[PDB]
Amino acid sequence: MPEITVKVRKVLNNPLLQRQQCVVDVLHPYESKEAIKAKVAQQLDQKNIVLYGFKTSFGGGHTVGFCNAYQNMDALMKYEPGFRKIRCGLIEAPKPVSRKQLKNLKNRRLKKRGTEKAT
Amino acid sequence: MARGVRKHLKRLNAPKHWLLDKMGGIWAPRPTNGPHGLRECIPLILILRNRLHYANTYAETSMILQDKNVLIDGKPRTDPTFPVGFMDVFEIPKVHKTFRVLYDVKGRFTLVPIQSNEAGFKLCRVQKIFLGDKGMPYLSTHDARTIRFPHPDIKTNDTIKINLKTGKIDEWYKFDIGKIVMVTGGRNCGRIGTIQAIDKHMGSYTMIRMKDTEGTEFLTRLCNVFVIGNDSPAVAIPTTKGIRPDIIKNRELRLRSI
Amino acid sequence: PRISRHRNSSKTYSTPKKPFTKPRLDAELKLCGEYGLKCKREIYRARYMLAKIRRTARNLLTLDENDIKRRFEGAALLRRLHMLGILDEEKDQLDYVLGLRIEDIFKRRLQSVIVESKLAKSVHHARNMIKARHISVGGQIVNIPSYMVRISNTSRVAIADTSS
Amino acid sequence: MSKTSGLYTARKLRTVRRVNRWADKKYRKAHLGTWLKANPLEGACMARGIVTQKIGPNSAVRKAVRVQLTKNSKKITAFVPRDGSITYIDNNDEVLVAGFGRAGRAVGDIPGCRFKVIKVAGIGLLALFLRKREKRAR
RNA sequence: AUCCAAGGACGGCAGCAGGCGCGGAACUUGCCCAAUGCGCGGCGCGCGAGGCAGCGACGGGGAGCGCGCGAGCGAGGCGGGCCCACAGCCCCCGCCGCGGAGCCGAGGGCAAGCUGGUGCCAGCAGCCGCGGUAAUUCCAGCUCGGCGAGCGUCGCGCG
RNA sequence: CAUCCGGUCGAUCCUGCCGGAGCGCGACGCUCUCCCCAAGGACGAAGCCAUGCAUGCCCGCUCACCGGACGCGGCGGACGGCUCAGGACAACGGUUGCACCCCCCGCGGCGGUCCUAGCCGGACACCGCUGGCAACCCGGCGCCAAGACGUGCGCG
Ligand SMILES: [Mg+2]
Repeated sequence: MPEITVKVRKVLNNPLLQRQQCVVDVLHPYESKEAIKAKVAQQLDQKNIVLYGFKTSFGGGHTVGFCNAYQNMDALMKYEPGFRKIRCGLIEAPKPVSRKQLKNLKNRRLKKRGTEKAT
Repeated sequence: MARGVRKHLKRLNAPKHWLLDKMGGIWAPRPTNGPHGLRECIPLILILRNRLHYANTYAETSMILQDKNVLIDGKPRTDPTFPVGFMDVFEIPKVHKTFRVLYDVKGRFTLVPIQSNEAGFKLCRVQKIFLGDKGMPYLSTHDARTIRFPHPDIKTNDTIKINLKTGKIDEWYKFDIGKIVMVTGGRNCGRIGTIQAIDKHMGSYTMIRMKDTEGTEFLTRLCNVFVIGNDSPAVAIPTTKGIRPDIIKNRELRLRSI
Repeated sequence: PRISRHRNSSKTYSTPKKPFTKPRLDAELKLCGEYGLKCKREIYRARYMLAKIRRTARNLLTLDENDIKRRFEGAALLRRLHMLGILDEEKDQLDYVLGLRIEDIFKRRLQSVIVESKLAKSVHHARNMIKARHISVGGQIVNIPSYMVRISNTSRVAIADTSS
Repeated sequence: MSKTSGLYTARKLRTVRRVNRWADKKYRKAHLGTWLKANPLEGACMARGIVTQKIGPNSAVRKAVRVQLTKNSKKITAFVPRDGSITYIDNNDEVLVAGFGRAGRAVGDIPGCRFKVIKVAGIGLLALFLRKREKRAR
């Protein structure tokens, strides 16, 4: 187990978003980001964080990414791309519906007149 | 011929000084009509996303603006494409950041942090005097502002000081030889210097000759010469005193920074 | 249109105007043997680069010594050549540039620096080792045989810390 | 001397070159327009046609065929080079016909032939003469 | 050009896919608005604009079919990461581990030669020319040369 | 990145052409291990089109049903995307002018109106009853809403 030292770079305050900007690099000459969350938490709740941009350089020695620490969950709930919420343990993802059928339904509905709740 | 006005703007056709990446996308923000024109302005979103980085996307800028988190000339604006121009006032009380928008030597927009003593006024250029309805005199400025009943002593090309809270003239600096100016158009945008001569050609442009503080001399037409005080700037300006270095010095500075 | 249409592209090599010429064939084979070169496109790339350097040097040389453009461009070219190690440090005149040859280009290849450090038994052995990923240029492993090494990293090319 | 050389005489030079550059046979053949109309291939790399009859100091008879171009309806002869390819061409078979090395002119000792046969029923002649493919579908 | 319960009614893909015809000649009747912007509007909607994937030797760039007297390593498959609107793909991590070159030519231009056939026949040949019994040029084998995942042929433009 | 070679003769020097040698654009033939970028029905048919999709949104108007429908109203649909038929002092490119011009949104100003005003009048939509025709299409009666329509208080 090579101890994985992780830093923070380009740290900015976002009171408008009630969050803190962060660039994190992990040196593992790693625990699928979950332990990296704890490490960033100690560097700066552990569930008020989200990690989206994570790439591995050639050879795998150095990996860099971006963080996002929110003051409270409600601020996160308001300010957060939906698919990021699904990726994190935040909400369940309902089964999506194909846009083709929606378009067909919209056209058919536009065809009928007056009360068209039938279809 | 398009049957109407234009609502789009290709990224490759955007002004050079906005510094937009070629691969960012096909489209770029289209500024809306307001205080300043297309080629003499910059959108708010560009300042708030590509510089200060307080936002990462269009949506975040939308939320920040619609929450009323930015003030322009003392007035909150909620349009991401609102045009920001020259000698404007930028305030974000949440982080206590006050900026006045000026020009750098290289010819691009910059934010000059300022104090509370001088953020209650702005400098504007007067370039039109005319008679309105009933014959009442008026005047106009570079930021699309009209004032009724000015002093007769004020003439065209002058410069006017007006309070942000109230559009009432406080003092006016005349256009005369021996006054510090700031160039705002063409090859010499951002250079600071003092006037030396004025030559007029009937029916055409008027050329102005200025000398920099270090002795450099340059020229330009009268349509892009702005007065900023009497022998000394009235406002705080960037770190450098309007000195455009040569290529050798810029390369040396880059090497030092690398 | 798609954004993919704005991606630039160009070739990087040239072909001799007279193909069948015995001396050229023999010289190219000899250079391949002393540098273990795969095909003949690498020599063409080298000649392309050399031609660019020579043309720049010529254009700068036609101009006056005190020409601002001359100073700027010559300084940049000299800095690049020195940082690459192709041109010796003691030389700082543009005239010396015209006397450079592709061999000086070859000597700064990864295989070259590997061999002259005695780290490898041969050019072919060096290439095969490079492929297997046993080499750590600077602190980063590199598997490109034609990777060029600058002066500041020549002392830092080592064996991979992960290789067996 | 012979040519004009005054400082205000570019018009005459342009006119003279414009007039005199029509004397070259190649330039005429390329820019005049007669050849393009008279060429049964109308500037195309090669044509698709239909064969209709087989015929053939050196004293060797060369094997060729009469063809009619689909898009043109004029008649020409195209010569099948590779040995044993006469049997590979049958009367009323779709073919693709290109040109010899010398555009327009005849090539070699063959009199009155200026084309080549390179495909029959959609198979390259070279691919068939080497037995790579086979014409069992026709 | 279409539907008609024959009185009437209806249409304009040089928009995205798809089809017929034409020609020497050119792809999926896919998913999504997450990104860049547009319209409306406050905590969003819609957009075949636009993005992602599928086909794709127009094409461009980077590696490889071994080095050595034994070890090593690829492509390939199995699982986990990361990325992604969802999926792929690159890259990282453990286990088992497919090593494959063709297209032209050998008289000169033009680098590159040994027997058997045929006999101005069959054929080669951009030009000169070969073939009417050693055919250094056709048809096969051996050998050899060029370029190389590319090679050759046809037409056009520049030189 | 300033290059030439073979062919008229019994032999030789010239003129002069023919052919070869390179690059790019496409089409054809053969062949093909791995990764990255990437064009793609334009080539005297601007020829013809099944099938499906490509422009909606909402601030005002709820005794509709249990506020979401629907419809009136407002904004937009003149941007975007496809192609190069037509057209040769035109278009187009650089440079002037309107003291011969028009201009939505947006920004800043200004805002004095001749001769029931605690707030005016009537309609239509959707909708209920009644019906025509294959289809497309609409009819007749009926109460009801407006930031809709009409009139209109007022310092020329
Ligand atoms: Mg009145």
